[PDB]
Amino acid sequence: SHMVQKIGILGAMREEITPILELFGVDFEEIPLGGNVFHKGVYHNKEIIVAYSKIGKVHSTLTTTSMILAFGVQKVLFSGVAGSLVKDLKINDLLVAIQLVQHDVDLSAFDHPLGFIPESAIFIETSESLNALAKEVANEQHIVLKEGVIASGDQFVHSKERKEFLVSEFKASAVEMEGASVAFVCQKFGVPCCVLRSISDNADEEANMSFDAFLEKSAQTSAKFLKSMVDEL
Amino acid sequence: HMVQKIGILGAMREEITPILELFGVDFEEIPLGGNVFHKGVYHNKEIIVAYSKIGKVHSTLTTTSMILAFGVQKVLFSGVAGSLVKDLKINDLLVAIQLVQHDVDLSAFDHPLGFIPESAIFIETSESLNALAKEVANEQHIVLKEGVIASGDQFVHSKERKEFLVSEFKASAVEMEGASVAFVCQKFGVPCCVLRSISDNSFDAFLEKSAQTSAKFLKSMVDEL
Ligand SMILES: Nc1ncnc2[nH]cnc12
Repeated sequence: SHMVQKIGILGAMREEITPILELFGVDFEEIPLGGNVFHKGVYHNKEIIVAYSKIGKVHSTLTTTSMILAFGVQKVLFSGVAGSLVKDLKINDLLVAIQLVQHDVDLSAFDHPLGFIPESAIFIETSESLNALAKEVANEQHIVLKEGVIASGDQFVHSKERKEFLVSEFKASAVEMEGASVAFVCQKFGVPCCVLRSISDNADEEANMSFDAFLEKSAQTSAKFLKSMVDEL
Repeated sequence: HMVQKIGILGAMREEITPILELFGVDFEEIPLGGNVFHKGVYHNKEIIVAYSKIGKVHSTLTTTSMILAFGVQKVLFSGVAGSLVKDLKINDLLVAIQLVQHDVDLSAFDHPLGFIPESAIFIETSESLNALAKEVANEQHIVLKEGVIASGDQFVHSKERKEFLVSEFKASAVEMEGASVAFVCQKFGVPCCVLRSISDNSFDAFLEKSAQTSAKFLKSMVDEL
């Protein structure tokens, strides 16, 4: 029914949604579609649709589209982990993405700026309203929540040279592989989106080792915070 | 019972009018997710035609929308691609037997390039549509070339990057949207056929010519479906 509010909650990997399903604690019906498993439950009278997309831009575009078109979700909250590009963002710290960019798009051979695609824009915006809510919830929990630009692309970044490019070209604070495609799809449909990330690594030569040591704790941190936001919705 | 619903995607806007005009039936414009879908009925099949837009996110969105919102059961995707190999020339028509996202890189974890966990490097296409393409080609006096198409969100033109696509994936041609549309179709169980006219071994003139011959090719595949 259109009288039932529907909220999509997305992560990229199983580990990013496991804690979400546990924290919400209601029974979820499993519904397979398009290679994804959607978990549908009712929490405080809201239908919550939870899924992990699998990694990267094509997987996350597909899953966000299914949530909106097939499940009729009217907000998307994305939760997961990211690599830090700035010294003040340390392991486990939370960032909300005020703008996102696809950092790997390169049509500069035809004089477009890096990150730009025709009919689109370098920077994609998220919901003022939901980010304002994230800030209120962080303040009300005594959690430090940074706001910044997140760069997304289909490579796991693990080099000083790529980090330096991300900071100089886009002034990005963190890097990951899905945010910009989820925020893009939500913008095309006019659906409010929030992208929350907790830092798992520093996107440098050691990033794989950090990512594996910290993924689960960082995914839990983001997942708890997302649950705090749904509790105020 | 249910009508057959066929989706036709063009990778360039210039390809779209030639398609609608050749089908010769009335098309209704339906906007959705910033895309425009043209819906008509040709020989009692529903035909939904759209430009994919540029880059993998745009084309994943267009394809997922066509499947979920219009119920397309098979997808034909036409466009242009640059050659990576010695035996292709301008205006050759190539059917993609497999595709790859050539820019995917999780090598920090010792995964091979192009690979994502819970996925695979190569994306397959429809044996029965690719066979139909070969039949149509016969009838239209076209030699259909077969190969691997590599797709990524960068324009590929350097010697080093072209030789990488050949050595890493044995790709025959390169473009930006094919892999993502074939991948979405695979996820949903939708037969897909990806056809590309080879652009380089005057662009606007090549584009205008290839759009007409591809329109003609697509319509005669539909005639056999
Ligand atoms: N360094 C990194 N690069 C891309 N995506 C990530 N997610 C977490 N860390 C990342």
